[PDB]
Amino acid sequence: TGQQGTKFAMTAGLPVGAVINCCDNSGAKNMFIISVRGHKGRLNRLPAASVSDLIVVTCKKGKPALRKKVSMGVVVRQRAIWRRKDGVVIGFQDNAGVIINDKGEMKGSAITGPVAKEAAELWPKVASVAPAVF
Amino acid sequence: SHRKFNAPRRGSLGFLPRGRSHAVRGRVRSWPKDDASQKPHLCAFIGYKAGMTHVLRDVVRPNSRLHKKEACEPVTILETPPMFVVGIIGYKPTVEGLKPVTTVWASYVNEEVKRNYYKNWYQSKARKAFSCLSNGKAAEKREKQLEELQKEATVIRVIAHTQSAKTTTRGVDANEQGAKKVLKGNHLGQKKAHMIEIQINGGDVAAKLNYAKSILEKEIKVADVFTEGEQIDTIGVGKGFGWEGVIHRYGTKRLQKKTHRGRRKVACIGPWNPARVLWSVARYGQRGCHHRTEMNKRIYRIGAAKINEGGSTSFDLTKKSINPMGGPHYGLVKDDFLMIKGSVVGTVKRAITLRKTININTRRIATEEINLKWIDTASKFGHGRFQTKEERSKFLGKLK
Amino acid sequence: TEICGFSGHIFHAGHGRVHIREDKHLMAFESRKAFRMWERKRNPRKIAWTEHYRHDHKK
RNA sequence: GGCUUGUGGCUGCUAAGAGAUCAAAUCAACGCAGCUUUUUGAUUCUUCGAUGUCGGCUCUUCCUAUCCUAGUGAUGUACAAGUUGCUAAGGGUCGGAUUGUUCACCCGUAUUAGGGAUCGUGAGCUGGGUUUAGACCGUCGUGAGCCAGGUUUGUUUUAUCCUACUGGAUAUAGCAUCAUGAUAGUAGAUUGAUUUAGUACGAGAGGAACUGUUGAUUAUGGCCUCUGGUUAGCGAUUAUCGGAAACGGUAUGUCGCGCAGCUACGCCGUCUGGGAUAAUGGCUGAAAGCCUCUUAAGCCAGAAGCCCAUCUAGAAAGUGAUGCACUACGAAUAAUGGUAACCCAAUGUAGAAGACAUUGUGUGAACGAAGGUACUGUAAGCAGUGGAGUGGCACCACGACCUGUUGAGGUUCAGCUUCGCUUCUAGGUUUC
RNA sequence: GUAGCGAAAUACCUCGUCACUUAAUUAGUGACCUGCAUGAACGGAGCUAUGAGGUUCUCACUGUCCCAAACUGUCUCUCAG
RNA sequence: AGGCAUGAUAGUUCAGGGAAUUCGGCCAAUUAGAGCUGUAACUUCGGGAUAAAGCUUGGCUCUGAUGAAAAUCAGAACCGA
RNA sequence: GUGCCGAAAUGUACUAUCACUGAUACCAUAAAGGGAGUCCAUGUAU
RNA sequence: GAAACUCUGAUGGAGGACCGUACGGGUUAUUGAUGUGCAAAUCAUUUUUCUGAUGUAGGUAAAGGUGCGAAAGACUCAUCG
Repeated sequence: TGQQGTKFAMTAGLPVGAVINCCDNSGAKNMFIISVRGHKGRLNRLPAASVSDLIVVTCKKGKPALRKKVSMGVVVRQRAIWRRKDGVVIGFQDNAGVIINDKGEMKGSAITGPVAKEAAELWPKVASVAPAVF
Repeated sequence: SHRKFNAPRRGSLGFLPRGRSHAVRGRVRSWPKDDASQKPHLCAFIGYKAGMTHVLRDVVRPNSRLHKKEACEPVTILETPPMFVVGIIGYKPTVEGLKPVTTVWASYVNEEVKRNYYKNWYQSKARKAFSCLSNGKAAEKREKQLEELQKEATVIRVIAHTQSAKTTTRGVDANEQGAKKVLKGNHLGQKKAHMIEIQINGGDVAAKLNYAKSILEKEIKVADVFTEGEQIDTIGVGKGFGWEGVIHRYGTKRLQKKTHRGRRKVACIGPWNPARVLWSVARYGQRGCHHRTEMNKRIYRIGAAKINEGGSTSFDLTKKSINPMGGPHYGLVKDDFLMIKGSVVGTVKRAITLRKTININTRRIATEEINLKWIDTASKFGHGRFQTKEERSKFLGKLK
Repeated sequence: TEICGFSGHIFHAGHGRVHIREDKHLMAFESRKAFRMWERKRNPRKIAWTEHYRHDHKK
């Protein structure tokens, strides 16, 4: 709901059951991703998140309060390379996401590590608190 | 359902049969409907595919995310030498189809055109073709035939061929009158010209026979057929790959690893009844070398070719030639060219016939501002560090 | 134009790649050759073909 | 499989009432009449000198009794979400957990139907189940043994034949180029956000739409500029062998980087308007001095559907243009020898063989040169007030390595580009 | 039918009921016991060690898979016999 | 003798994910030798145990200890991808 | 059985029919129930 | 240590112990290759055992409603309820 915008078709790096790190201090060490939100059916195709994708996750390792529940993530760093239309090709050192509520407000206070450009350019609340955008 | 699952069809059904085309150039199926009125204005034109670069455009789209931002875009570059009109045809309308009402020819004919009517030029002693040189028959005959085209023929098309061009042999120094002259080939090899015919979409028929007779025995250039910002259809034969398996040809899912007699196949050809393999089923055969059209290819810039200022853009104030330093599989490109946006069908060295698009876009990408900041001229073998030779001496002036 | 992290050469737009490091380094690279030698923590002061070699190696 | 349709599934006719009031917006009893072969029965016509038997995987096509998309009508239709009728099968209809499952049932997503083709599909696979011989448990039996009771280990053969299909050739009534285009196929389909708009409508809560812009998913055709994958070209290195090094072998060597080529995880295109219809809505207008879309003549508007436009193949549709070569109106019908090709020789724009393409006195090939271009990464050998040190003579021995010569040396079309008379280029058989 | 054991390699009804295991479990583990048809040398309960034995989960690692692709050796292709 | 497309079979390698494939991690990948640390529940006290989990390993110039011994073990410099 | 395939009258005389529909025993299917479609028609009233 | 004895290190080399070689003995998996085979039971990779209830050679004993059987109705010259 709190996207304001859309993607530009990057290379998708994170198929289902890709466990990734969580940037936020909410208390999710990891995030086993279940499905991407806004994805159509196709026979034998695993649905695959890139950056700036509203994803369904379970926190697997973290606080006992959070885990063994379904939650909405969003992907921030991808590791797998992708081509911006500018011409530059960019990847990060690690896969990482952050948890959000149903409204599209960020649950944790602040980000550890960098964020991608189109994650900030799309989602305002992740841009509003991040140490560096790239 | 009975299939047990739903999944789209593998492969298109409209591009059958997937086999070889023996056309050397892009055979045009259908020309655009004549507006009528206006001017006849030629339509189609041949260009050889020279190679490919990319370019850094600066974009102006209102109400999009790339408003006033740079955008890297691949660009094919077709070389187009200026081609020579020879003949002129009519076509009468009949109940069966369009049937021809005779071709008129020019006064003389260049020996590039004579190559077409032999398979063995090197054997031929006589080399007697187009013996229309006789004075009595040719002069009287054309004015009879040009009268018959006004009477019957509605549609008029202009026969035209590519300039192979002329040169001097080996170590004779050129630009001298005693030296024997001879046909230089293309970047491919060939001296035999690609003859086409080109429909003239100018109203009145009679009006056309002013224009198509004015243009006759004169070279056409690209700058008075296409213009920058035009959407163009590229017609040509694609890239030959020989025989192919069922997996790579139609793009099917291959089987389990545990299969006896291997997994690179479609498993069920068909059902018990009907007792027969269907045309629709995927199967082993030819891949590539297929004749294709493709629609709505933009042309970014049109060339000309000592200043060699063609490669460079408005900015920078440094002049760069279009050929990347080091020239692969082609040649330099010392002719008129076309920076076409994106891919074009076929390999390097292939004759692509261009054509004006049959019906008009209303899409805003069609009527966009082109504005190139800067173009690549780095070598393609393989990673290129220097755009120009000039950069080299400055970067590493002292060597050995 | 972007100057590289490893090697220290120029290269122009629509080439190479970028690896965004932890601790927010935007390091551009010439090729996979330059990227791969960085990834194994090798010095440009020892590898001969590079340009950051040839400053401190006196040419 | 066939016949049959009790049973299963689907649909009519009638209304006795539910539905606040009111049978027919929507449900529908008690009854009555049908359709279907996607359930299971019933039967024993075919098959016992054998049609390989369940499910899943993979690919095709077909049916509509339509869930979505296209277009329409009803309403207890204000909006939105719904319930429901009609035309429509072009396109779409899914990722997973347990189970041999079909089926079922949950988690999750782009809203979400069900079927047929020998219960499609075993010389296409798999063999989990079912259904042999080993073995165990439980009930039954004096016992051998039994058990739609459970559990575990248990061999899946052959295409080289004829058709079918896929691509590619060859014979005819010259040789070659350029065209026509009967016929056959056909491709784009969906969707988010934004604008219209917090507007219409509504007491409020909430909350649309045509059109335009702008992205995405999926399918499809094409491409290699970049990026990623791959890579006997260079470098490094283990054991051993060539007296040492050099340069090599062997372990189909190991590691590092890697042009070209292919390839996707990359990149580009998918524009666009007709005609006649299906449902249905209208106009004029009788039958029926009123009234009616025709239930009459005539006219208009009208679907992702059908046919055209576009795109793929194409004259054994045995065709045609150009070059050479040897005997009569019309309209209504409630009216007037010598060419040439092929062999051959290369080449690649291509290729299983054929074929296709280009050249054959020309930088065509082979070699060579480029402050042309690439890849590797500083050759060997020599020199050094270089070098942890050890040993000897009165500064010389041995020394991984480092500095200099040295972005050096090696490789660079084999499918890379420029120009160079350095070197080389011959024969054979039919065809009208 | 004592002691143990008990929807078990035995439990048809049955995917029994309630926890743990999972985002999701007809599987796995632990309890309850109306044991269709458990039970003591017809041997009962037990698992330290051993097992090319049966079965469930976690970490590591992977072309099994998303989704295929490239290269290499011998054959398949052509010719002679 | 000549070709090198497709396919079968035996092999190296594969971005990002890491069993989502499948009846089932079948297959392959990871691990690995030695030296120095360090080793749990449970146990028939023998085992478990190479449990698990860490580190080091080259080349070259030396030094020292134990033997008779031309061997073997310990320690330190310096060197580069 | 008699338009043509197909041998034999698209025969003469007399009534019905517009529907993506109908068409010759056994026979290769269709019902209950509807229709100001059209033709023929029973009894009454104005 | 008052005693009965029990702490540390070496010595020693026991065990139907363990890892692991073969032209040794077996034959688990890939349900790989082959299945018009090299073969009327083979080949490759993987796997099990390897001083013993071990393997193996020659001579010799047991014969068809019999023999022999660490027992599968196994084997008794490609033949066995």
